[PDB]
Amino acid sequence: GGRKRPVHKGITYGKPKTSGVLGMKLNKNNQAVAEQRLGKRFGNLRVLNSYWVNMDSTFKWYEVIAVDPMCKTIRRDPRINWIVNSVHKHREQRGLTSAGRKHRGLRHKGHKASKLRPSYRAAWRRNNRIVFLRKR
Amino acid sequence: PVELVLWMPNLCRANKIPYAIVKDMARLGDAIGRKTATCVALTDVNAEDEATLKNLIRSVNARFLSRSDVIRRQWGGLQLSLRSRAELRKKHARNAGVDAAAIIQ
Amino acid sequence: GQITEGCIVCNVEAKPGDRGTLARASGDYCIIISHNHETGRTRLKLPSGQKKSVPSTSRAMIGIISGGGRIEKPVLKAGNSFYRFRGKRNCWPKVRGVARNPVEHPHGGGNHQHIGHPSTVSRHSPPGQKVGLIAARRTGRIRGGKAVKGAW
Amino acid sequence: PTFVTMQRKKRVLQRRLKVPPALNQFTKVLDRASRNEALKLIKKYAPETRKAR
RNA sequence: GCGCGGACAGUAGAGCAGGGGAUCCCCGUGCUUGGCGAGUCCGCGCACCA
RNA sequence: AAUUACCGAAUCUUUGAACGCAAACGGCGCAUGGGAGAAGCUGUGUCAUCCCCGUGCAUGCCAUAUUCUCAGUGUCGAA
RNA sequence: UUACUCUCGCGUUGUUCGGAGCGGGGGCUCAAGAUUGAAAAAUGCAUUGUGAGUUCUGCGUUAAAGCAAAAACCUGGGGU
RNA sequence: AAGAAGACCCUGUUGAGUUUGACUCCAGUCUGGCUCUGUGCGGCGACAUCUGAGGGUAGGGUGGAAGCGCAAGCGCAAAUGAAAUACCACCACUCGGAACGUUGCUUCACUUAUCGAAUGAAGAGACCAAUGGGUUGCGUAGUCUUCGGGCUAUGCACCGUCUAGGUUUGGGAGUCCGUCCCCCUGUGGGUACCCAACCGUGCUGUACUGAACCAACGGGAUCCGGAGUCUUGUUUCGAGACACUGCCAGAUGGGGAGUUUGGCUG
RNA sequence: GAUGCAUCCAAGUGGUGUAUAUCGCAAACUGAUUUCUGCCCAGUGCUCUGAAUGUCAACGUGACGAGAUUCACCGACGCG
RNA sequence: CACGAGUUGUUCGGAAACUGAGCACAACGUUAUAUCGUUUUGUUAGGAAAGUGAAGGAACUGAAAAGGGGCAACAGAGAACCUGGGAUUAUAUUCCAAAAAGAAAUUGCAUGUGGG
RNA sequence: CAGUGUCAAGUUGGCAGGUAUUUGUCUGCCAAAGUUAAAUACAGAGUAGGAAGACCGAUAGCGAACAAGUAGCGUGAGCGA
RNA sequence: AGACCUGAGUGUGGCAGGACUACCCGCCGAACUUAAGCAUAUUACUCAGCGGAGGAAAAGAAAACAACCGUGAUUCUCUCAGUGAGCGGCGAGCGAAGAGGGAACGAACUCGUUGCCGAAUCGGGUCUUACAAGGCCUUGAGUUGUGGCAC
Ligand SMILES: [K+]
Ligand SMILES: [K+]
Ligand SMILES: [K+]
Ligand SMILES: [Mg+2]
Ligand SMILES: [Mg+2]
Ligand SMILES: [Mg+2]
Ligand SMILES: [Mg+2]
Ligand SMILES: [Mg+2]
Ligand SMILES: [Mg+2]
Ligand SMILES: [Mg+2]
Ligand SMILES: [Mg+2]
Ligand SMILES: [Mg+2]
Ligand SMILES: [Mg+2]
Ligand SMILES: [Mg+2]
Ligand SMILES: [Mg+2]
Ligand SMILES: [Mg+2]
Ligand SMILES: [Mg+2]
Ligand SMILES: [Mg+2]
Ligand SMILES: [Mg+2]
Ligand SMILES: [Mg+2]
Ligand SMILES: [Mg+2]
Ligand SMILES: [Mg+2]
Ligand SMILES: [Mg+2]
Ligand SMILES: [Mg+2]
Ligand SMILES: [Mg+2]
Ligand SMILES: [Mg+2]
Ligand SMILES: [Mg+2]
Ligand code: NA
Ligand code: NA
Ligand code: NA
Ligand code: NA
Ligand code: NA
Ligand code: NA
Repeated sequence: GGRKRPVHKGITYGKPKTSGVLGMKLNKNNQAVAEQRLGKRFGNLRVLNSYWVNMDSTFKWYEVIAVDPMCKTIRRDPRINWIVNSVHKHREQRGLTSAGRKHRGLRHKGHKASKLRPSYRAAWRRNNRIVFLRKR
Repeated sequence: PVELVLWMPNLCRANKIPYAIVKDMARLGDAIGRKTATCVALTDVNAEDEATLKNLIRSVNARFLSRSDVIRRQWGGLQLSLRSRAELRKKHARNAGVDAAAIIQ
Repeated sequence: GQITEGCIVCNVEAKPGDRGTLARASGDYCIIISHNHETGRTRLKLPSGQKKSVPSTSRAMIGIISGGGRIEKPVLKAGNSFYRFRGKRNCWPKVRGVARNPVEHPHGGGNHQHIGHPSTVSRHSPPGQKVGLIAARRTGRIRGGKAVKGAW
Repeated sequence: PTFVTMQRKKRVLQRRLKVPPALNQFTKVLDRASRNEALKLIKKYAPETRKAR
């Protein structure tokens, strides 16, 4: 379903533009949300990826793949031991998995993604900061 | 998941390879000395078992390969519980002759 | 289903295994109207005057609920109302809506105490607006037969 | 316990619904005697263990 | 602005204002343009960025 | 060297994520190692109750059991 | 126990009670106090009678109001 | 005089509280559709295809085909029209049927989704027997076959079975009848039944304060029954594929939000 | 009459009146007794009609078009 | 203000160790977010939350027992001590020393006497 | 990009080629797993060292040149010489 | 009997919660303000709020640009460019990209699939001076597929 805006009694304030309660949509997709819930709950694991398996009228089920970074089999495997390094801790919380990249717009390149690369904030930073050259 | 082998009888039928569906992947795993096995293919046997392999192929074909039209056609399920079947039985017994006077003869 | 028609019953199960949900207030009872041995349902007259059907497997107590006649004695005193509601809930005394200010009630305000709009309000009124006579079919002094209240 | 009830109810629901043929075919197993004979023949030709290899 | 119903029923009859004899009958009386398509007034229910 | 500087060895009270249970309580436990120990016993050892100290003991998750103990009108199957 | 036969009896300041057992005689028991003594004079300071207050306790009307609970402890019913 | 950048009054393209049938909206409510969502029977229709069966005034067309047709009629000629018919061929629009496929609604019978209750998920249903189930059978008749055996009807069988109590059909054997002791009497101890049939449905109690638990007992080598057995399985009951979940859509909506409510002016 | 009425909550197998059950609960108005409480349903509300014989949403259905689309039909509460 | 002192408990109050209006850890659910909700109407949680009386050959094994762990009263429940002192500068039902001024009550373990 | 509905194709293929559609040419590329150094940030961070200033000079410069997040205030969030 | 496969108990070995948070990554998300009023717009995809990591993060090896005589992962700088692009009560305002000069640059690799193999793999004990990228053993895990090789 769509996101309900969590305002008291469904009452908003300010300009009528922000007055919607039932029609706004979460800007993350549900796969990213499922990965984040898995990752938050079990902090000793590293979430790698997930995929769709089923859905109801009420529910969606996603199977999340996670890696134990302390297992010797993982640590001695050149194919997967990249995830042991601490820069990949809670990568799903930072939108770094495939679903997170999807809702970040990073499936696109070139002219369909110029305002969102390497991120929306990065492009806003380099498009909105005032540059003072030394000799100007 | 059943999707691992749901296609295998069809693939065997298409290539005309005799196949059997048997019970208990765990008994198959027992045969090959493992915990479970999804499927086993016999490629060749020694001469002492050629006759047994041929008889096996014949009975297996009788159950599966020769019955491809029925197997492809037959929907299953739609089975009532014992309580439901007994209730239908009792109902048909109670109303056994309610319309006997409606018949002209 | 084991109780003869015309018998007076109380503590009546609306559903079998309910353990009693109908005719429990002091002096109240139900009357068994009829049985339908085919459908296995019993029709009964509730204290409100409505007639309801329940499965014949529902249990009833034979008789009327004790304590009848209570509402016949005038309370006479605000203190007696105070003690009556002491053991129930915090719902008394009652302040009329027209005695309130317009900030906290639709009936509030005015230089006279008055409801400035009809007090019959729609069934579809949102909470905070649904005060007064809620979805009234009629108002005023009831003349002649009192119609059975509730839904159809 | 919840899992016991769930596996029983799963068998019930698999029986009550209309099973399409592709799945229904897996309830039509080989007979007992041929199953034992085939399993014995496969047991004759099992793979080598770790130590035999 | 879009759709409908109506200029009493219609495929020109009916109600009835004025008419002869004893309330009965009889004379009267009555939306446009085109070969069934395109306009005018009443209403209804609906559209509204110069 | 009560000098200074630096640093590899050590120490590091009550807490706090705080994690045996609690808490305006310097409180109360279970298991397990110790210590002290009156009266009786041959000053010595020994020691009930009481007392003191160490260690482990939250929840969840992963792996695992030289292959631990079980449960299921789940699926099989014995000989 | 012809106790209640045509005015029954007992008892409270007080609203009662009795063949579903009143009253009398004789007992059993509980609760408050008495009395005797041990403590205890070895201590304390420089005495044994009545009347008024006093709620420990005893006596087990408002109510559409009927006036907490548990630990702990006690006794029995069964069984050893 | 002090106390306070007049609270009255006006101005400002400053507010806030409140109201409403101001402008612009939002929750809430309601309503439709899709979804959740399965089975089987029927009903009304729609689609495809065969095919009826007729037929502004009257004697619908539209074309080849003016001649053959067994017969022998329709004209290019009689009758009209807002249109003139032949022998082969030629149908307006309605009405009518299957017999198959699909299916849009819808009645009913279901039950596994789901919903509502209850319960410490504490005793469901059957055995009383199918329009039931099965290679973890046996026949028959068709119809297929990969030759091994299937499928569809059809039957026989196996799954598969026991009961309080009520009513009546057969069996003797101990002693109501009486018996077996002790004191004419009194008292104490027991049996006075078993099987089979139809009914019934799991049934030892009934029509102003008791006690009841950790069986005895009887068989087999500690089990067994006493305390029936079974499970295409749902804890039970009530609904039930709608009324419950999500999305989409319309109406309503001062309950609430935001904002506005000109100017000139003795 | 409980799968309820009123109603809290951003949300859930969530929450209150409800440990309840019409002699109950929830929402208004009037303001002890006494004696009374007249006429008006046009308006605005509220309510029902088991015609909703007009009006709409999107969902469907058909037709035209190469297609985007265009048209037609169906379309519920409600309004009338 | 400076210096130096002063608060003594088996029984007093609390806690060990009760329940109340209530709270909310766990569990589960929800939420983009747990820093949210449910959590006593006998009572958590789709919910497998009990870890040991016994025995039987000194600590190892295990029946039956339904509904997890806590907290919340210094005026409710509960709770074995009380007089005398010539005993302080200041504490005292807390201190007093064998004639404990002394008189008690009450726990937990052990030792004897005796039992029927 | 998100929710929901609906949901492909298979290199005779997809995606892109900044005016919607139906055609048929051309060009580039091959989504829906994953890892990766440097050049960039440090707009109220820290650790260990360094270098400076046309800056301020005790009412300035950090609130704080000093036993300063101190003394003091507030039920508290906080305030703060 | 037993099996596997679904789920529990306990032992053993380990990990997560907290802090920091300038910069960085994901969400969430205003209003004052500007428009001389104000609702779209603006402020702003900002503040406040909830999460997460590092020494940087993120990005990154073309389903990229272009339309050329063609370029060739990412990031960053000047410039393109306050733009005869575009968005906008077309008002107030807003607003990039390719090419070009440059910084950096040893920049490239892995899986899955396909097809050839098929336990050659992992963990655990234990030897080698050795919780060896080694030997031996091992049903423990793994055939519901780990590991090798190839364009
Ligand atoms: K100076
Ligand atoms: K201004
Ligand atoms: K360049
Ligand atoms: Mg007032
Ligand atoms: Mg108001
Ligand atoms: Mg008013
Ligand atoms: Mg008044
Ligand atoms: Mg008034
Ligand atoms: Mg804690
Ligand atoms: Mg002034
Ligand atoms: Mg204002
Ligand atoms: Mg104000
Ligand atoms: Mg307003
Ligand atoms: Mg003016
Ligand atoms: Mg008055
Ligand atoms: Mg002083
Ligand atoms: Mg409580
Ligand atoms: Mg307490
Ligand atoms: Mg005390
Ligand atoms: Mg990475
Ligand atoms: Mg100074
Ligand atoms: Mg200063
Ligand atoms: Mg603003
Ligand atoms: Mg500002
Ligand atoms: Mg303004
Ligand atoms: Mg922020
Ligand atoms: Mg990086
Ligand atoms: Na109002
Ligand atoms: Na049921
Ligand atoms: Na409103
Ligand atoms: Na989407
Ligand atoms: Na942390
Ligand atoms: Na760090």
